[PDB]
Amino acid sequence: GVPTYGAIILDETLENVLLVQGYLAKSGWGFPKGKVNKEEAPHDCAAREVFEETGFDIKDYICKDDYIELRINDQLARLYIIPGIPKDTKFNPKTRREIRNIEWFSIEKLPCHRNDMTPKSKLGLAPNKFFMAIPFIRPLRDWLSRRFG
Repeated sequence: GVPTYGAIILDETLENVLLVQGYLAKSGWGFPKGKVNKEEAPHDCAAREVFEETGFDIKDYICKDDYIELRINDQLARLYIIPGIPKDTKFNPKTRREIRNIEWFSIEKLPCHRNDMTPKSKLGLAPNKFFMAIPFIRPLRDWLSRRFG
């Protein structure tokens, strides 16, 4: 796939993260991110996608070596970690045609896996509105413990 770049924005307490909710196939909650354009650098793509989806500009805050990157089904998604953004920041997407809503969520309350259906003796996973965020949650928590104690 084309790589995607974006951000994990945290508040001043490091307790909350900013998620966005899209439409249709993207109808659940996920970190702001999107596909890189031809010849666009990773940090520029992350700032662009984040400003398109949240109206907040991360460019002055990106730290080149501070990110979580996952390869999911042969596509790479890298999210730059952006701590310390106040909880009272006004966030507004570019177009409501793409983003339904933008909210802070408690990190300790977010799931880091979907639940099975072993109660129903059925294979697979139960739906979860955080499905797009979930893969990053445990790596984030581990990253925060390592890089803040």
